[PDB]
Amino acid sequence: SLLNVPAGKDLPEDIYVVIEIPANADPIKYEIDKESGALFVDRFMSTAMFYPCNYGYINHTLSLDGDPVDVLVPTPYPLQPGSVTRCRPVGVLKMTDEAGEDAKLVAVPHSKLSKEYDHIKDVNDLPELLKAQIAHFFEHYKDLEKGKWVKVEGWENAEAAKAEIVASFERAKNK
Amino acid sequence: SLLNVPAGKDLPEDIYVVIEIPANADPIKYEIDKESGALFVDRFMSTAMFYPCNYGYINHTLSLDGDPVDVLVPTPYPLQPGSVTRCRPVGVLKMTDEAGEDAKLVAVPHSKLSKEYDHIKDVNDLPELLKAQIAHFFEHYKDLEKGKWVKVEGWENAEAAKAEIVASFERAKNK
Amino acid sequence: SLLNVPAGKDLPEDIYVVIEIPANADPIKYEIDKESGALFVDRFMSTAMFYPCNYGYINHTLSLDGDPVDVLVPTPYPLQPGSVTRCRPVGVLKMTDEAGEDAKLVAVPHSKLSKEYDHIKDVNDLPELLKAQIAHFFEHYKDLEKGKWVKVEGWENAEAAKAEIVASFERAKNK
Amino acid sequence: SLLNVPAGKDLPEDIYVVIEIPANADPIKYEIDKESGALFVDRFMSTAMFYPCNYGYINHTLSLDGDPVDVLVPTPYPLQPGSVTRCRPVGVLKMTDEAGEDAKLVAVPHSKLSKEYDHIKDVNDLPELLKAQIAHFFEHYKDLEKGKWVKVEGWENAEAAKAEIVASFERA
Amino acid sequence: SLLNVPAGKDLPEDIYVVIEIPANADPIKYEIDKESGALFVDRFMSTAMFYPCNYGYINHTLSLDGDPVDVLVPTPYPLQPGSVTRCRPVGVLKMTDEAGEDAKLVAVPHSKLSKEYDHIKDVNDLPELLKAQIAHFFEHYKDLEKGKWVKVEGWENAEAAKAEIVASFERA
Amino acid sequence: SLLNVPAGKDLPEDIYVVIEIPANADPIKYEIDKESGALFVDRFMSTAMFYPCNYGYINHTLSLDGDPVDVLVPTPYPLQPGSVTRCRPVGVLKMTDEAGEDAKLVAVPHSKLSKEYDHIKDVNDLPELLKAQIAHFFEHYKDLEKGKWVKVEGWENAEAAKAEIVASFERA
Ligand SMILES: [Zn+2]
Ligand SMILES: [Zn+2]
Ligand SMILES: [Zn+2]
Ligand SMILES: [Zn+2]
Ligand SMILES: [Zn+2]
Ligand SMILES: [Zn+2]
Repeated sequence: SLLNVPAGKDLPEDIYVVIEIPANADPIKYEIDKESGALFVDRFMSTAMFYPCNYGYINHTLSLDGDPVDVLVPTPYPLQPGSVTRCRPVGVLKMTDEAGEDAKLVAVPHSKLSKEYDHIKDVNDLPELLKAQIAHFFEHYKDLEKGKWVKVEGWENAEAAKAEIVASFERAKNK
Repeated sequence: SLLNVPAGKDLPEDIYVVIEIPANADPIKYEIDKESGALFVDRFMSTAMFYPCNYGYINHTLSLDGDPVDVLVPTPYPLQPGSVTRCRPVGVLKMTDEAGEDAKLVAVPHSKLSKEYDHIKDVNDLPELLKAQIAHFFEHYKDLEKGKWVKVEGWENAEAAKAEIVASFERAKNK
Repeated sequence: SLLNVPAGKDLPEDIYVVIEIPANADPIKYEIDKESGALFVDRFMSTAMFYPCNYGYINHTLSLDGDPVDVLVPTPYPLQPGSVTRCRPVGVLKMTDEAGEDAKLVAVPHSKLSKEYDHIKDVNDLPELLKAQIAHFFEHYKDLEKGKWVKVEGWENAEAAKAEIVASFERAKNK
Repeated sequence: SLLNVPAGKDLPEDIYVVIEIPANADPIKYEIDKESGALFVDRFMSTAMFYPCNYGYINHTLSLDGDPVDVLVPTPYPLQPGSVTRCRPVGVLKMTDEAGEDAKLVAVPHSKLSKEYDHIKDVNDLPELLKAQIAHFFEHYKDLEKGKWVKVEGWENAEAAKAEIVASFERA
Repeated sequence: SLLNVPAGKDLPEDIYVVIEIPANADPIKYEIDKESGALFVDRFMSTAMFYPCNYGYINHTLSLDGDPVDVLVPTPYPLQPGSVTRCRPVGVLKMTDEAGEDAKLVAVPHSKLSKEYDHIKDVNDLPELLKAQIAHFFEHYKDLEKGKWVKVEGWENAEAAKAEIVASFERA
Repeated sequence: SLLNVPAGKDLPEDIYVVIEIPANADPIKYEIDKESGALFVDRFMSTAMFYPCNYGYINHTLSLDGDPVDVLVPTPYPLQPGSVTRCRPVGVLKMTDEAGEDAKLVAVPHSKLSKEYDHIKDVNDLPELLKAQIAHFFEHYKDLEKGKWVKVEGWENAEAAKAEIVASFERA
């Protein structure tokens, strides 16, 4: 059912993000199980931190880590885990962990859901506070997980985010 | 999965309502996507208003607008989006918008879920405050959406609500 | 989708519990519908009580009452109804109601989700307060439901809980 | 501040209830400290129960047990601990406990706050569910506290509640 | 305690707003009782609406209607009723109602609490959505109270808001 | 009201902590204003972190920095800002920051509120997770405030916490 959600109506400008974790929520790290399509509790986060945006993935995408492309979606109110939001990518936070590079895309609600993010075209239009919060969160959220750590390279633009979407959409397509 | 929820055990007295939006919640207007069966964020409501009851639809029904029949369900506590409640229709709020007539049925929890609505047989048994809140909500909730408005005709009885259920159940059945 | 959730990765030490009702929540008694797989509102609980743990079931199990095996899962934060948690059984509360014996297993989050329950190997490792709360809840929660009551026998160990899991997993398997 | 809240505008028909505990809330039993006037955590409730209504007291009253008159107030949404609600008494639940007799008044929001309770004149106009819940709650909430118990004796009417208010206003 | 909160550190550019109602909260209209200083439930709102911002007053001010100056304060998370927020006025919404003229100031968190509102100097720097919501909220929230209404006249600037603060500080 | 809360019933073993911030709550840093006694919004926290325990102070204490003694209190459910909890000190976390040395006491609910913390006699009886979270929280929560930092030095025992309470009680 979540397994049948499209990657988007018009990828990569117009995508759907399947939400796993709300912004500002308790430290329960939910993940959609690939086989069942169900919402699984993956971990109880150990640090006293919360995701600054809603966090989820684009369906029918395959990152180089073997999981779908991760996305953060700011909204005026937290979303329900398992809900799906139509959005437009505007940027991407690049980083490295105990297993190679990682990226966290950022996408904003689509103009048909709200007009309040229309002026966010690219990564520099986003509030600097929000960006600095996101960066800080990912550097530190796994600090108390044994054998796990993260370090942040920096922020890239919407074109780079779209390229990640496309490469991973094409990579999942090709077996 | 929600796609496989019946219209009811004994339509139109005994129906199931698939809940999309809780009573008294943040202004996130969720809708179940017809193809996928998933819970999609349709809009971030622009007015500072909330639904006075839980709001959802009856599955396997086709209104003249092309969507399933909408229903409001009062409960003592807000319900989870994506949950399904067995109820009994008691009434219907008629109205017109930028696209023709619309109706919002009202149904109360079934006696097997709670005895507290048993005395609500027809539309005049409902609290007048609740009715006036519902009417006011629908007149005003789209006031700040461009090219959108609503105006309310009035309240009709349980027989009329059941007729809407039946006509739309039969209309979906017939291709 | 919840219908396709396994009983576990390695039953009966390593099981999945499909959550229906969060700990410390409003008195809405949700149940997963067996046919549809959807989350149904079964009852509005009449007593002013809440479940001391999250409450759910193990999929692909058949108790002697005809329903899957019920499980309580303590967590540091309440879980979302419809989510799935990997856990390890440590005990079981035995009791009788208006229809024969019943058991409520207790299982703790699996070590891959959290290290905080690792020291809970068997039923006596659980906080005595929590146990006494669970026992009291089940004795009294149906006190105001007509023709319904419950009485508690006592607590049995992890081996007994695992035997219930196995017997009901094998019972569902065999038509 | 809470120390200076009136017992009421026109006692006993028109009173103020200082709220200590919301309806449907976590099992934290707050109580206003008499000396300071501050909101104290009195207990973490041991049973997995919640108060069916908001719970508090009428200021400037003293019951036989030396504490102010206790009151339950139903509202359409839970109230903030430390807030003060204008209400109209309608009933009283009589009980005994480990310390002896006890009484809990029930009062509904005053007509100037809401019309929704205008029809509740007396104890029997309250919903049967809510009454049954309250009785059950008080019967069982101390079940897991050693040496503490409650036996509910019964309900009494709005005249009975008003009489308690007056008598306890005078006692203070 | 709330009775002893200053009007501000450096009125009218630097003020304190006592909060009565959170943004996005249940429809319970609290109001600080002038005599006691306690948080009273004034009304259960009849329309299914919520305040777009936190709402409260500046202490030691008196408006022509005999009540203190009312203020809306946007914050990134809702504030607790009875809490006090240091802010900077930026605007005012002018309206009339069943009692006559009314004005609601808007003030943003002071730079020492957050940098997020530094760029809001004047009424037109506020988001157009939020302004439209506030106006709509005040236009309609009393629609289901008999004999009560509001017509919004318009917005005025930060100088206008400051002038109201000063004048009302003096009136008290 | 909060100004008149005792330091404790039997300091330093039996104290009262005035709560400013709940465990697991939105990133709003409230602080009781010393002059008024009212709950002020001191800051909107910039990092996406939450306090692992409820946080507050002991009234009628003064630390070397001129502010009252700070205390963390774990509870099974979060407490209301402005509420007062009877607890028993067990430990203290020592740190330094942009202003110099700092210390945060840890105290657990008193046995009359709950038996759940009776077994916690001293710093090492606290759960290792909670201790690690607290340390991490204080290490990082000011990471996005310019010119503000914390380096955690270490934990000290229940005797050390009691000594701080006494010394700071005397300083006031
Ligand atoms: Zn939260
Ligand atoms: Zn709400
Ligand atoms: Zn709850
Ligand atoms: Zn609650
Ligand atoms: Zn809300
Ligand atoms: Zn929280």
